[PDB]
Amino acid sequence: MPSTFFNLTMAFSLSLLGTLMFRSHLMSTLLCLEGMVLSLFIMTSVTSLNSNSMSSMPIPITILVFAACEAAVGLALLVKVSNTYGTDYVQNLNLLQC
Amino acid sequence: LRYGLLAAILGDKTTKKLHEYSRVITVDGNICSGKNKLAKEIAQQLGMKHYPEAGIQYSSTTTGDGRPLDIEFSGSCSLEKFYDDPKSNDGNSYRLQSWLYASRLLQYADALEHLLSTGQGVVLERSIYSDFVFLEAMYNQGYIRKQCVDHYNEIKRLTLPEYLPPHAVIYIDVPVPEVQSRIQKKGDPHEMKVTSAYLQDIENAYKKTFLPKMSEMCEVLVYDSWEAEDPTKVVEDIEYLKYNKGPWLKQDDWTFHYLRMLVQDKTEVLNYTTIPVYLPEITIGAHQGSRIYNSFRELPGRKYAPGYNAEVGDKWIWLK
Amino acid sequence: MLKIILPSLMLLPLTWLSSPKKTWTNVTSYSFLISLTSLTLLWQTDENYKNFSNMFSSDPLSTPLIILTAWLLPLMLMASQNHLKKDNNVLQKLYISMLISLQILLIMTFSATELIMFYILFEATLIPTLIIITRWGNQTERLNAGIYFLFYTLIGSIPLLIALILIQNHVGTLNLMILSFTTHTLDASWSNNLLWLACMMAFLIKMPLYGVHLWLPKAHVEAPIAGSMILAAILLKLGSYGMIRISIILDPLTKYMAYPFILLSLWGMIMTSSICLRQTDLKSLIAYSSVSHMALVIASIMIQTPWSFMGATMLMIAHGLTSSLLFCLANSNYERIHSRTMIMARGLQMVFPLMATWWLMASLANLALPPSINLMGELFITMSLFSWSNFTIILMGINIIITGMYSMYMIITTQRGKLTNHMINLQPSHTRELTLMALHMIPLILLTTSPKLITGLTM
Amino acid sequence: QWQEDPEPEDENVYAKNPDFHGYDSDPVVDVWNMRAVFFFGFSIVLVFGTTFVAYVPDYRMQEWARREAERLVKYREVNGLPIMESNYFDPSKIQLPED
Amino acid sequence: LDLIWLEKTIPKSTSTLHTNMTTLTTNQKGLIKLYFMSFLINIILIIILYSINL
Amino acid sequence: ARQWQPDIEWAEQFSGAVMYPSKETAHWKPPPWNDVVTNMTLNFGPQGVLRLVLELSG
Amino acid sequence: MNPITLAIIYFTIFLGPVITMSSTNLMLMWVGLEFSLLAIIPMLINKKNPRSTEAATKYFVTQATASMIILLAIVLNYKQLGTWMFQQQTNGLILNMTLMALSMKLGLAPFHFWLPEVTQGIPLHMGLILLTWQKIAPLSILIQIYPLLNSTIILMLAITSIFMGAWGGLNQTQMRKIMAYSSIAHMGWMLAILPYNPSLTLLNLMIYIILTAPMFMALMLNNSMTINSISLLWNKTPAMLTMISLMLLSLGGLPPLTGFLPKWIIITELMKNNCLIMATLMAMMALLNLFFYTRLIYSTSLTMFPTNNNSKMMTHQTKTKPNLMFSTLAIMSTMTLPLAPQLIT
Amino acid sequence: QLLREHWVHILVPAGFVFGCYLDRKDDEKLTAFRNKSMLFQRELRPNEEVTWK
Amino acid sequence: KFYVREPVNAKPNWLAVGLSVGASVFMWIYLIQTHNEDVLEYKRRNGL
Ligand SMILES: CCCCCCCCCCCCCCCCCC(=O)OC[C@H](COP(=O)([O-])OCC[N+](C)(C)C)OC(=O)CCCCCCCCCCCCCCCCC
Ligand SMILES: CCCCCCCCCCCCCCCCCC(=O)OC[C@H](COP(=O)(O)OCCN)OC(=O)CCCCCCCCCCCCCCCCC
Ligand SMILES: CCCCCCCCCCCCCCCCCC(=O)OC[C@H](COP(=O)(O)OCCN)OC(=O)CCCCCCCCCCCCCCCCC
Ligand SMILES: Nc1nc2c(ncn2[C@H]2C[C@H](O)[C@@H](COP(=O)(O)OP(=O)(O)OP(=O)(O)O)O2)c(=O)[nH]1
Ligand SMILES: [Mg+2]
Repeated sequence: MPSTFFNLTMAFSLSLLGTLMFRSHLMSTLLCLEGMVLSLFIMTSVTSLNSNSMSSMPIPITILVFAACEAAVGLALLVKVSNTYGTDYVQNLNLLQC
Repeated sequence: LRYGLLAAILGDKTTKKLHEYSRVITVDGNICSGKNKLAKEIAQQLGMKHYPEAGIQYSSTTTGDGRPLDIEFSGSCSLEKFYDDPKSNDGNSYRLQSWLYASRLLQYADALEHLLSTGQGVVLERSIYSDFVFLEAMYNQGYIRKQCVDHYNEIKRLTLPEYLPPHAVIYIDVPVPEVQSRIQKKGDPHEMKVTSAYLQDIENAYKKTFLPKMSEMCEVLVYDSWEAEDPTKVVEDIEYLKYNKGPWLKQDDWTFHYLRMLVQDKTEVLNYTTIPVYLPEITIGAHQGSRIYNSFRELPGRKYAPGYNAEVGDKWIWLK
Repeated sequence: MLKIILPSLMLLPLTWLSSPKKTWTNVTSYSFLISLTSLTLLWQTDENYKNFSNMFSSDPLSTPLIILTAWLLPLMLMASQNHLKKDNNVLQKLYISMLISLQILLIMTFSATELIMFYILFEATLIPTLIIITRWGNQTERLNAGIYFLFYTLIGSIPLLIALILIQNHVGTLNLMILSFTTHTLDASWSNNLLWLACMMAFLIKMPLYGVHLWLPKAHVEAPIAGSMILAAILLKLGSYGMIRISIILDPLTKYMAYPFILLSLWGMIMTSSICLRQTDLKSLIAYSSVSHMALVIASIMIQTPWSFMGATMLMIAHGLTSSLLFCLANSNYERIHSRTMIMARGLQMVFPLMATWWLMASLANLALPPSINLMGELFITMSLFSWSNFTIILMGINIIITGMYSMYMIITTQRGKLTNHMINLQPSHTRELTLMALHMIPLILLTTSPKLITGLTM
Repeated sequence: QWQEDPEPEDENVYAKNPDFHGYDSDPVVDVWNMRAVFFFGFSIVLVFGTTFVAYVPDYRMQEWARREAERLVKYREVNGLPIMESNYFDPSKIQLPED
Repeated sequence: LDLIWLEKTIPKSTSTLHTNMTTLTTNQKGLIKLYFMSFLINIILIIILYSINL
Repeated sequence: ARQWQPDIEWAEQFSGAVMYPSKETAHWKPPPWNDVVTNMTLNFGPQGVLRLVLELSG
Repeated sequence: MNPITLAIIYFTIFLGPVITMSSTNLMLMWVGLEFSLLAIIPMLINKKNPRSTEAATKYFVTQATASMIILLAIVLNYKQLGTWMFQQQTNGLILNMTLMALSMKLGLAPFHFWLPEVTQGIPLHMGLILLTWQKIAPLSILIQIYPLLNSTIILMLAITSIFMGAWGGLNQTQMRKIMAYSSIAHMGWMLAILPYNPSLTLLNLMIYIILTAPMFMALMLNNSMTINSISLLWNKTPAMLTMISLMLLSLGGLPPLTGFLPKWIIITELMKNNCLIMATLMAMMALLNLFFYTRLIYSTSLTMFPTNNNSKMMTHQTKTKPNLMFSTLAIMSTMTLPLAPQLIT
Repeated sequence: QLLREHWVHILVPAGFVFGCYLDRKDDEKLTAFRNKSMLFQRELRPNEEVTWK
Repeated sequence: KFYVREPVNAKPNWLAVGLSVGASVFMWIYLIQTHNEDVLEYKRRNGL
């Protein structure tokens, strides 16, 4: 369990670093966001199952539901960007600088 | 009760109060060709509210006592001075154009508010959609400059798409020599000092630019004078006119409510007409603005909000 | 002190409720009554200090400043009556309110027993001077001048606030008399040196010290007459009062931290007197004369002799009165000719004999004519400075020589000589402005007659 | 050119009101403001206040200190005491440190 | 002194310094990619200060 | 005589969104005041002697 | 929007920070944070323009990254301590990541690069909603764990927040960007006073909110997006320039306005805790903030910028727009300084 | 009608009376050392109850 | 009849006036009663 939890935290760190280093695809950014979400789900579930915390096993269900609604909101925003610009390229999102 | 979201919740639905004759009809034409009489007869025999051409003193007549104010309060622009000398160095032409566009915008807001509140249709004379015709005519005649044209286009882009286009646009096609003959027969000595080049620019701006942009989104009703000068066939066409295009079909109750708020607050209507674009034609200095604003404030009935001016007979000021 | 603060506070509803044809009359008469009421603080029949309450007090140093402010307020209204005659009623009442706010907040500032309350009222007085200069100033440089004045003063005043809070945390109450009684010596360490600089530089900016004096000439030039009065006659002396109040808890290291500021003050009054010689603007020339006089005040306060403190006090009052009179005469000439050029109006002795007489007495008070309180201040400052070091007399002599030269150069090029006959728009005199000069000059004569009132704390 | 009011010219105020006193345009407010400034400036402030200041007694106890000085000089001269002691404080009631 | 060097020394020098700093610090290109790269640098820096502070 | 008030020049130095046009920021424009058909051309056919150029909105 | 979704969206916007403040669980404070974010996003994209879409996208990705970092910290604390609350012995790395992500949510520097851009392009009332309401919940989470945080990291974040906010507000012209960097500087002040006295943090937050509300109401009176637009306010609404000047001077912290009280008591407490250099630098950057405020005052009130010709017609029209609680918040944000012992606790 | 026209002339004297009243209130508030200063510690006269009011 | 349009504040809102006046009166009476009750409670608690 400590080795696998360390691997899960490094997976979250890699997904976070991928989120922070943008590429041309906002879809890829959202996919990195759900890489973080999935890593959070596995760490929470393994922690609850290891600690036998039956009172807190609803917490993975709540993080899944809340993050899924948040990503639905983000997908709607990406749909709006793709509609206004043809593509989802993040460098098209830059006219609020001035 | 003032109109608002609470009134919309309790029930003030525009689509509920709509009927067949709840239409926006705009009559357009050249300077002197039967435009006023036809609109009056159409409104009278259709049961519609007639809005004549918004002049310089439209805001003066619609606000306060309704008497026309002084010229320095109402735009400081003279149509007679423009006719006498259109290329004057003080920028009378573009000041007159911007003031008339603001008056037309206020008139369109008033007509839209009346239609959305009472359900009665409106018949306007030469609304905001056909004032760029005068703009382009003065630009092609050299009366104004490209900076004035750009500023007018910017204001039109700021204000125009926030409202709804008219349901019907009835146009009066008329030859320039006929317009010249009617102008000579009218007898206004300033108005005979207009050029056939300017009239042809107006007519060309109409035919080349105004009629198509009405054509793909509303119903266009070009008539001659002889097709006009009898306000029965035109009303018959209005009766047998089908409105199956434009953004009026996509409007629902809450869009009507938000549009009603926009047209019922006049400050949001005239918000973008006072953008800080400093053209020397329309820029007024601090001292002249101070004097004009102050004198408008000691004008009777204009010192405080309406209903709070004791000099005009308003009562219960202390209690409200 | 409340019996002076409250009716000055109630001047504001009188201003905003008076008729537009009675506002100036009512406010001027009642502010004259405010000055008459404020004269009761001179009832000092004992060595004890007039501690009116736990928050306000009167002092032999604070009392002349309060009386001076209460006296200048009706004079301020008189000077502001003319250039606002073509102005809106609401803005006129607003300007009167701004002046009354100056007068109220300055009385509370001088009468405060707490240094933190003194600081709050310090830049609480800074705000309406900014508003007056920025709104009712004439030229286009008033905005820049307001920026310069405000930011010199605030960059000065922030380390003063930090020093005040540190002193409060170290001692416990920051009450002026408690500090004066349980004053503790300093260890002459670097922290104490920086603390001394922090609590000194705010009042040094407000004085202004030489090198940092650049906000004063442009603010005085682009300011209106009431702003010029309030600056040159109250605010510099307010910085003076701040140093006098704060210097008690700064022993012993002020005896060597006084060194750069004394040199700066002496060489700077020489420098600014030279600028007064070669200055082409009358308001600028009077402003630089004010800088030189406050440099003398710096030298006295920093050498910290009791005779020097007295000379600083009498120079505060005398220079405030004579600088206000000089700015009034300059503003009368400015309202005549619509120009500020030093050389443009020359032969005014002919057309305006009584105003030229007022010019002459104002300049004679400026150049330290005996037996005036001006010369008493400069002579006692001279005596204390020579006691501090015998070679200061050379700089004092150069300063006095150039002072006489710029005062007589003022008189010669503004009154004497041939008249500029092209200025046909020369109205003879206003009884208002002649009364303004008389009300400026008579208290100078009375304080010359009795100089014991403005001697200050030391004697 | 932007619209702007022309530069006003200051008028000869004495042309329409030869008895102008500097305070207000019409004669009545001008003369009453002049009277108010004269009566409240010189009459009941520069004279009544001057009298009050002149008749403040014993201002910071110069007169009392003079009387006490004369009394102390008389005391110390009829009893042979020094006029001023070299030490303000009595040396017996001060505990100096041992080093 | 007054019209050249004290002006060049205290106020205009302070104004020029703050103008240069505000231009340099808000010459932002407006790209969320650059902003998130900056955020990553901030994260790395704060981890470094935590590791050296302990 | 009269108090100076800002002209068109002093009013126009306050537009440009920057206050400080440098070489790396002078190309910027101020924001607008109001802060402001692709359709299917299907070819129906070999489901086959019919061609349909069919213009679809969804 | 119809009133049904208007009520639902406003109720969830209200409910998010309420759950965050009322909740004693890290999980529930988290879920309140995304109630606030998710409910406010349609309100940003309400206007349906490319600038609003840009602001909504940047705001979403920033808050999503910060919320995932917050959940990382919560899960790591849950593993390390077996509970759902940073009690006393949670890891300093976890606490620093929590502070990192809450500072990212707040928009204080060097995580401030999105706040002026998100504030731009959205309507003024949404700028007010963001810059006032969206910060109480991250401040609530920060206040709940004050003795555990790292003073060095907080002081660095705070001083650079005031530096970048002062420099930005000095730089631009746009009203929304000016208010955003003003928010960044004020959050720097609140963050700096956070580890020593959270009561003064709450006091500064309430003072900033009651100063930000009448700014945004005054901007919404004429939709003045620009320094020039608020500069011709004398022709539009001359009865407001006095309160504009007073409230902007209060935002600058000039006495005797009540906006001097938060900076004053914060400096006093910081000097009680002996961080004199930090307090001096904070006060100098506050002077820079006051400089751009004073330039704004010069533009809008003390001078009179030239006007247009249609402003005559706009003065011909009447208005009932300004609400009743504008004056109450204005007076409470200007003339409350003698009630300082009552305002502080 | 004279009281209606010249009602503005009582505000400053009313403020003066109020300021004198507040000075009197502060004076009776600061009475913790009345007849207790060692410079002025004297036995009370039978016709008086306080040294100063 | 001066204005061409009927003003919103042409007539006083009588319901608003009555509610405001009654509210101010109610808070004044409640303030006096609570102040007297607080004085009596403080004296009873401290034995005054
Ligand atoms: C208008 C003048 C502007 C320039 C001069 C400004 C003042 C210079 C002298 C004071 C230092 C700076 C202000 C500190 C205020 C508090 C002082 C104090 O309490 O000292 C004792 C304290 C020490 O406190 P202490 O006494 O407790 O020391 C500890 C002692 N033991 C351990 C024994 C108990 O000194 C400081 O803390 C000073 C640190 C200051 C660091 C920050 C300085 C920033 C820059 C300041 C100037 C910025 C504006 C000008 C920029 C250039 C413009 C052209
Ligand atoms: C304190 C801070 C001030 C700040 C600025 C204030 C500005 C506003 C001022 C408002 C009024 C305040 C006046 C303050 C000065 C008062 C002057 C005064 O009367 O001083 C008293 C002095 C008497 O002298 P004394 O006080 O005893 O001291 C000298 C001995 N140690 O008196 C004198 O020596 C003479 C008094 C004045 C001169 C006489 C005037 C009347 C002359 C009438 C002559 C009539 C004809 C002859 C009659 C017969 C004579 C035998
Ligand atoms: C002998 C003693 C020697 C020691 C003492 C020295 C200090 C004395 C007191 C300091 C006085 C500083 C005066 C600063 C204001 C004067 C400069 C000015 O007015 O700049 C104006 C300019 C903006 O001009 P603008 O209006 O945009 O355009 C011109 C016309 N439209 O403005 C700009 O371009 C930018 C202005 C920025 C704001 C300036 C005021 C605040 C300065 C804060 C300084 C903080 C220092 C510490 C920083 C942290 C440590 C590094
Ligand atoms: N320059 C300019 N003149 C305008 C504008 N709108 C109207 N006018 C002029 C044209 C006419 O000379 C005058 C009156 O407008 P009309 O078009 O209604 O003319 P008239 O009433 O004589 O004829 P009618 O029978 O109504 O068509 O105002 C405008 O936008 N610009
Ligand atoms: Mg017509």
